[PDB]
Amino acid sequence: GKDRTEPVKGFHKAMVKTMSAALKIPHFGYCDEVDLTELVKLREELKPIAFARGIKLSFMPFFLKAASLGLLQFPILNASVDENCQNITYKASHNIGIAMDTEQGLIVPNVKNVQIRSIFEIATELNRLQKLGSAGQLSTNDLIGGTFTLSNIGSIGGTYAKPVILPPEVAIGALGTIKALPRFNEKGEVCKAQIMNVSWSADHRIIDGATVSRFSNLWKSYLENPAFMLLDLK
Amino acid sequence: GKDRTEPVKGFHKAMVKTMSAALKIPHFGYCDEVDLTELVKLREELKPIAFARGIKLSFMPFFLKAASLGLLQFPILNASVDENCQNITYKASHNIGIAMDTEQGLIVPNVKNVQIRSIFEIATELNRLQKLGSAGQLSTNDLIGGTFTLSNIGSIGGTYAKPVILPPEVAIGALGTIKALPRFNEKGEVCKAQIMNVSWSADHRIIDGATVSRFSNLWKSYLENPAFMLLDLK
Amino acid sequence: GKDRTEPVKGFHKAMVKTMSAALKIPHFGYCDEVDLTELVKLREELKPIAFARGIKLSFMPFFLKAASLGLLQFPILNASVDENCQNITYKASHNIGIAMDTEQGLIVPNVKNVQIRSIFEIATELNRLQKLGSAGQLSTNDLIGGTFTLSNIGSIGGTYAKPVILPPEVAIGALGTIKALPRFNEKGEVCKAQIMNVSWSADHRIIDGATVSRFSNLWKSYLENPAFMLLDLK
Amino acid sequence: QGLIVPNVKNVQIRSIFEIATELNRLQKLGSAGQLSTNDLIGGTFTLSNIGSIGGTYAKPVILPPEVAIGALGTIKALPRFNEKGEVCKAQIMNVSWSADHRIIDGATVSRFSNLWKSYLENPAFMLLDLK
Ligand SMILES: CC(C)(COP(=O)(O)OP(=O)(O)OC[C@H]1O[C@@H](n2cnc3c(N)ncnc32)[C@H](O)[C@@H]1OP(=O)(O)O)[C@@H](O)C(=O)NCCC(=O)NCCSO
Ligand SMILES: [Cl-]
Ligand SMILES: [Cl-]
Ligand SMILES: [Cl-]
Ligand SMILES: [Cl-]
Repeated sequence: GKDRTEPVKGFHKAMVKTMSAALKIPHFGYCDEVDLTELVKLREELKPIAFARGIKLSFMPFFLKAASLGLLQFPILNASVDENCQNITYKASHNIGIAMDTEQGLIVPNVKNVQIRSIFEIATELNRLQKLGSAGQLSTNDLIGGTFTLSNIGSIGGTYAKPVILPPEVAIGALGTIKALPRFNEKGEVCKAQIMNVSWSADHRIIDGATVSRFSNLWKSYLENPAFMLLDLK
Repeated sequence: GKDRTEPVKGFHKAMVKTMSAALKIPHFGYCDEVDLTELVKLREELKPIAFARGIKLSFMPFFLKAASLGLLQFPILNASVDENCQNITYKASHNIGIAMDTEQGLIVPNVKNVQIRSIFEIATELNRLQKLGSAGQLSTNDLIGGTFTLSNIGSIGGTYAKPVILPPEVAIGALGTIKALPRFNEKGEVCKAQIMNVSWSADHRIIDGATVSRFSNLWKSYLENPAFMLLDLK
Repeated sequence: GKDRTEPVKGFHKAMVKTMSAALKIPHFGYCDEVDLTELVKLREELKPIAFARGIKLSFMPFFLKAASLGLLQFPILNASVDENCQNITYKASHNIGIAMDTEQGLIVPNVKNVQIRSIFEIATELNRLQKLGSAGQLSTNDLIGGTFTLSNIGSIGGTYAKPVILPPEVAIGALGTIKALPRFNEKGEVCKAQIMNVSWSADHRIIDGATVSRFSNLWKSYLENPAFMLLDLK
Repeated sequence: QGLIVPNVKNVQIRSIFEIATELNRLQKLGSAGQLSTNDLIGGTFTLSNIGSIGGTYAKPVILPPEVAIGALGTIKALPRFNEKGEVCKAQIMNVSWSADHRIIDGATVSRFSNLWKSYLENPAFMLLDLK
């Protein structure tokens, strides 16, 4: 009915600072679609094992394990850059951020050392972070040390996106809604395919188009063909 | 023929100033597709009535009314921030800008108080703004006071886009070309769907992903299910 | 399993500088899908004439010639602006850059004077630039004078992208992976269509949405209907 | 107690949803015998939903000093032709208007009924002008 001016205060002040700092990063965008038909089936077969263990298993633990496997081949995506992009710190831990918005705005807790965790341990840790997130009881150690982020915008809606990189990280992916679409198979028959879009932003001062693209193709081959993941897990 | 250097002058200076000011806004992109099969059919039913009343009825009056209804639920999308983004002004009037290009460049008049205007009054005012716009006759009061912008790039071409936010607004949507695509219905049969893409940009210092995504899903439910709009209009 | 700090040095310094200068450009993005079914067929028929002449003929020569044709109608897209964007230099030569990542190296050699070259001459020069490109032997003259850029990300992967404009240029296009998708023909029958995505970025200080979109529609008509190119070539 | 005719105030500035809200409120009070004076007075036009129980057509009695009343019959599925000429399931409802013919002529009641019916047969017609 009438205009109203309000302070930006509290835990809101941090998104202002974080996003302002991201203006120093020249964002390159690269996007793709990934055929999740096989993963959808896989997850349905694994759901009762996870539920029998008291864990909810979404698609995120798969996306995270695949990003970790890709980041081992393209370690420059799990790196940080200094004040005027003069030196690159290759970071060994894959502490991968889960962007969540609470009844308080943006919170980005991370799963620590994804590289040494099984898909099941990741699911476990995701459930612990969601439980604390929704309670507003995430601790400092859950929030610091992030090295890469994924934003599952599709748990709510969307296709493509242009996510903003979280300084001092150099990359972020946004995942869209998994949707059944008509797609051709090998024999050229119109089939039901479970398609998801992915939108990557990368700091183009240090990350070139080919690196993000090859990383993305690798992440994508692991999800399209989850058996590729098996080959090198211990 | 040979290189020719040339002053940017007169009205062309304003887009330079406007777009350069937009560099201060950390843009977040969120996109989606909307199924407009039912709206396309509905617009065909209404076309003859609007025509009898001397109005061209396009899709815009629908997009605008659905945007207004969505903004009632997500009022922070119809708001401004100050230089530092220290304070937010929630703006009560939905003065929704219509980006148009003329030979002197970018011109964004707005429809005042969309929230108390019907789809037919919105179409009338759009028609008035287009005529004036093309004749170079927009008033100062047609141009000032905008609180939110839509850009129908799809009147010319395109699917997705990354629109630039117009300070001091915090969000803008770009609408792509409505195109027929093969999509599944609930029976799981390949049907002819009229699909349109939407691309929202939002000032990420104060707007998080969930807000823009929930707003978008609401706008989109009103357009996919126009019955939804009827429930709360008077 | 330890972090490692490493200087950015050598030809890695140049991408930092270029991409940081690009932060001063307010990027507008505009995207589309192009139906390349006829072109895929056309290239297949020319491929054997190309081989006989000792030339590999990809899609890029077609993309390059159609861009040069559109740039003739929309010369503002082949222009540069100054520091504070007070003067436009319309550049006569179409020196179209081909963004390449080597092992080096974001490197962007260009095809000089595309406006006076046949598709086969463009393919010849592309082959030369690819040969020297992969040997790290591209010369200074191959690298300078660029006026517009295309980035074939789809040689590796992708659908849409957000490419970064290369100062002092005002536009860049990124081309996604050509992929067969079910699409309707005029009869409303589900056909196999070779679809490619294009993502344009343009300096919205001097380039409006209508210009990039009409240019894109023109480029796209030339590729969807390659007969249109025949009419006006000499 | 027999006949009770509360009314919804100023329908012209109310949404379908606010009208539903007021109907529920009036139904609830009506059935507790708790309708207020204000609920009961000021009526300008009346509808009687006979079809909540049964019926097709009816002859409703106008309520002085109003000039018109409509009675709504039971909605039911009847075989009807589409525009192709195929036999379709159609949900058919009858409406019966009574109007004071000293001042309301037949063209007025018919034209009003045709407009009322257009809005219900084609609901998007309501979308056009609601705010
Ligand atoms: C915290 C979290 C990432 C966790 O996501 P998650 O691990 O998928 O868990 P969830 O939300 O409980 O998922 C529940 C259901 O949604 C489904 N789902 C999740 N992501 C999906 C996607 N991209 N597409 C389709 N379905 C999805 C899951 O399959 C699950 O389905 P069932 O209940 O049928 O098994 C998510 O809830 C969230 O907050 N994401 C929002 C991202 C965001 O807000 N980013 C904005 C950008 S800037 O502020
Ligand atoms: Cl940028
Ligand atoms: Cl940004
Ligand atoms: Cl910008
Ligand atoms: Cl598609």
